[PDB]
Amino acid sequence: DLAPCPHGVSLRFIYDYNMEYANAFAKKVDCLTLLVYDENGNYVDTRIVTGTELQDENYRMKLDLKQGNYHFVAYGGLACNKSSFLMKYTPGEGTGYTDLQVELDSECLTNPRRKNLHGLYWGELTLATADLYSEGTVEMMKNTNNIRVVLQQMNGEPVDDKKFEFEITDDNILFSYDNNLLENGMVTYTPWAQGQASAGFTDEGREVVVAYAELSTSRLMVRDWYSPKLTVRRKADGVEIINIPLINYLLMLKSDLYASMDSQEFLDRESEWSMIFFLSPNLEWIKTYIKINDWTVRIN
Ligand SMILES: [Mg+2]
Ligand SMILES: [Mg+2]
Repeated sequence: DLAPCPHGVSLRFIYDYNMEYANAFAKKVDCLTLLVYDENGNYVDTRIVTGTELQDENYRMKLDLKQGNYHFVAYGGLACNKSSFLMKYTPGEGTGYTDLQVELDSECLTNPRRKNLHGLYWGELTLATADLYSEGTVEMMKNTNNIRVVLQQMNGEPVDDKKFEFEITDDNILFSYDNNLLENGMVTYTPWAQGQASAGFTDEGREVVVAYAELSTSRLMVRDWYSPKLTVRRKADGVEIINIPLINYLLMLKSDLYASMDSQEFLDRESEWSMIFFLSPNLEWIKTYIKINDWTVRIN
């Protein structure tokens, strides 16, 4: 032979932090950024994977490393050209584990062709190396969300989407190294898709036509420094018919169906949201019952 035994790690990347409690990494993460830090948190290396090998569930990242204990950080949706977020380093400050920040590219808030955000995934792992590579799994979570807002008349008469403006105000486009949100100033999300949809027919054979808006946002978190808002405004008179604390309303679904689940876990595991608001003939919101993810929730 020539050399001593190969040494390092062999990493598996999974995304099972969803409501199905099942790995969807192969079908959801198309680009991977893997960062290597030493035991003290100092930068060592970066590995970027954008190929078809990510669709293989048997995929492992073999890393030849000097004997030691390492901390690995994985990002999904940062590497390919479709990406909505950027790695951010503070000029003058280091490149270590605790110096990394990820921010949304501000052009995604306004460019209609970029409003529907590319999935952002994150996970980390501390793992010591071994002869013939130690095995470790980087368990990842999804940071982006899709919220479909529906306006439906209680009597079944149509709702014209063009009569309304839909917004989500939040302060959630800057992430620290530990994937927590950093206060960076309020942003306004507007719909990437808006129109009308069918909700079936009335007993009089009349089609029920609803208004919808799809909004794509960054991480939904319970925190004491920001209360994200969902706002629905009538264009003609500027009246805000809906103005609610979005996170509180979603957690009314958790309290009903997933009472033992952690609030943050629920906000992270679920990434596909839908909310139906019922309107009176004057197009005012009937503040009694709504639908969250097809489940009827009492507000008061
Ligand atoms: Mg990608
Ligand atoms: Mg989520």
